[PDB]
Amino acid sequence: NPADRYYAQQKYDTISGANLVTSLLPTFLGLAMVNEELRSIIKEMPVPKADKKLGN
Amino acid sequence: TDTEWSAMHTGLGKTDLAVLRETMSMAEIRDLLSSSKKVKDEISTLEKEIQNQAGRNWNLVQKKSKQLAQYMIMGEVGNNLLRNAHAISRLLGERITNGPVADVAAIDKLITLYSLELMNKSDRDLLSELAQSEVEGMEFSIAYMVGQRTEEMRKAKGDNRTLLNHFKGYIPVENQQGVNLIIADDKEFAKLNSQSFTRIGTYQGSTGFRTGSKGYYFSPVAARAPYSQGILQNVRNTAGGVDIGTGFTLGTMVAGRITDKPTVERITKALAKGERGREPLMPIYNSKGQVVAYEQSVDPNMLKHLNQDNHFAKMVGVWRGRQVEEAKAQRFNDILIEQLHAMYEKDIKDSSANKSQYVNLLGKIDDPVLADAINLMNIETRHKAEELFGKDELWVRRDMLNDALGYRAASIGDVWTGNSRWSPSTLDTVKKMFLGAFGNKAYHVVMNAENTIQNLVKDAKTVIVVKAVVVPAVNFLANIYQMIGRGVPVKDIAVNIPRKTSEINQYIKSRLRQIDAEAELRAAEGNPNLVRKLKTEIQSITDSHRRMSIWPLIEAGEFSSIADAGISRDDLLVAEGKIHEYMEKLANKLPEKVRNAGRYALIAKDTALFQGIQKTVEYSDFIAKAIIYDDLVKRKKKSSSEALGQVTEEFINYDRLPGRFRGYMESMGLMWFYNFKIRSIKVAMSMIRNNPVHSLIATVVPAPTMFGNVGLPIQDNMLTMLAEGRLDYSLGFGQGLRAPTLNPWFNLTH
Repeated sequence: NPADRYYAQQKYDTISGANLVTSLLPTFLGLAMVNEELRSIIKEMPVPKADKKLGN
Repeated sequence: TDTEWSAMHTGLGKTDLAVLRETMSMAEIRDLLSSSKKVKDEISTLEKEIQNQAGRNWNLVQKKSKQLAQYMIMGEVGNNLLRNAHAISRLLGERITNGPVADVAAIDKLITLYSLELMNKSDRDLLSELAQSEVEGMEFSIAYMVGQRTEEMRKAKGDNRTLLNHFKGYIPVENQQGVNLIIADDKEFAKLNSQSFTRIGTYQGSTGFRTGSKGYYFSPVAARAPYSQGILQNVRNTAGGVDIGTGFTLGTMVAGRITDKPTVERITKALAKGERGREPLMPIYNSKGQVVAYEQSVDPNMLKHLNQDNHFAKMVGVWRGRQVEEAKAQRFNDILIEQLHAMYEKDIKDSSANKSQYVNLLGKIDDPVLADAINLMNIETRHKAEELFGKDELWVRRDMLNDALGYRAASIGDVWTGNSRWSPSTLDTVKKMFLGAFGNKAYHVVMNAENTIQNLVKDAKTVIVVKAVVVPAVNFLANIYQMIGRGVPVKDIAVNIPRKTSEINQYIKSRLRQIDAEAELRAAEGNPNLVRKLKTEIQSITDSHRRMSIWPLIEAGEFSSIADAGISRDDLLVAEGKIHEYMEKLANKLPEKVRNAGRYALIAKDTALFQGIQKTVEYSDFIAKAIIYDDLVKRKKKSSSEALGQVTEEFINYDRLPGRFRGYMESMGLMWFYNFKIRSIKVAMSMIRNNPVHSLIATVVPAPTMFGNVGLPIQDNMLTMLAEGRLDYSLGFGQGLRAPTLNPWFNLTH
């Protein structure tokens, strides 16, 4: 279904900031602490080597 | 799981799997889902049989069948879309024919098989497991879809026009509670300056029709007025997702409609060369193969923003819960027909000269616009009428019928198109009536024709005053539009409102001299010189009320229910016509913190402004009663006791209905919305008894504020948007000039 891909591309643009075209950082940071779908994707990303000491 | 319920919605529901029950058993149907080899085996043999029958027209049949299957699943609209197997067989719009090209039953079985292969591979796997391990459960669900189809099909075959335009494979789908997606012009929306809408796309349209720039607008989750969304609220029965009799679509959303004859034939020859655009036009076909209307489609991508729900178990319950309700609305019309026949029988029996005041509805009608509406009447009511009166017979009283068609003398446009509004002459009459009754300052702000209310207030205190003047202004205008639609001429109201206002104002001032005269009489215990003047004073002014034209209402007590309860010095402003300045005086008595709160203030019920508005609202109803009473006696020829009986059955007492909402919440405008709704129920109930003809006509002949939705994006009125507390509108231009519906049965149940 072409609509399934279109919606996902829509969500990627806002995170990348293309849709919203600076106060962009507070909006992204605020969204990362509420959304239950963005957090699931983020938690699987590898931790940077500089933050391995923190263990978070 | 939630995925299995969603998969079953697209599998059993959207593919019209109930068709296979005609030729295939329940056991054979389940084997089709569990094996993909059988699906391709049935299509192979089916195409061979249809090829022989179609012969030279096999290419066109195959092309149209595949295109329809794509729409049934992915929602994509092609060029010259045919919505069912009945229209595909006749090949409407491509090649002329005198009958079906091939068998309809074979074509219907082919289309549902084509769309079955279009489902996602992951979704098809889920159904295979269910069909093998849940045999008892799956068979019941399939059998439930057969009953839904037969009931929907039983209504479609009645009329030939709705048979060619109904949608194959239809199943209801519910949006999310709170969201709202609309399509509107860019230039018109800019001046609104609404802060709750954002642009998520643009409407490309098609090359067939040329129009101005449009776009899509979305509103996130919020609170909306009751009965404004979530349910279909249509007033006409539907079968297959389209209106019965006309074929116009109602189950889905469309961006517009074109029905003008000169405009339709200009589109038809423009589409002959070719069509280009993301949103093509859907044609509506006649009973002879011609085109009578066009509709603008909606991009399926934008429907993803609504977050629709497709739970199979829940949608079936909603589907059956709507067919039962629509069956009751048809039975109510059938009973109303019997009452009309009994009235005609007795009058004829009493005297044979009473047949000269009856008009045959089903006979010949000279008016062309009225005659066309009668032809498209539902075929179920036509059979009932012909059963009692006789073939092509429907007799109703002439005078009562004329009251049902008085709207058209002041309304222009077509309701189906979506551009129905009052005539320019009517607005100039209503606008001048509001200025006289209310204040000049209030009219300038509330009834501005170039700027919205929110663009004229630049203070925190002014918002409190403005948010209060609207409540009586809406009630004053809602009564004027209601009485116009019920048959009262616009000339009677124009020349009577200034006359009745002066009488009420005179009574208030005259009463003030005699209410305190009792104190003078009590203090005049002595020489008769003071008594003689006092005795003559009260009797002289009492007779002035006797000759008043509003005296019968005063005697009944309704006109004096609150007049003698209490009087205030500042209440003279509301009688003079200084409503705006009246609200300022009561607003200055509020605490400084509350006054400067702006739009966040929570006005209590014990303050002076809360009670000051109630007096103004009840004062506006005083004028309405005078006009209603005069009409029922002057132009209706009824006794004085008859008119007073009807007046008391259309108004309620507001002191018995206080607010019952949560604390710490602004609900000043929401409370008045519910109070007005209750009064509308009383009016609707009395319409059935005192005017049976108007009740039947209201659901047959289209009229402004007489029909519900027509599939176009939801448009609000003065009542709907008042309850939300918004201020980005005006009662003088564009939106805000529309009145709620006047359908008797619709208001009773919805």
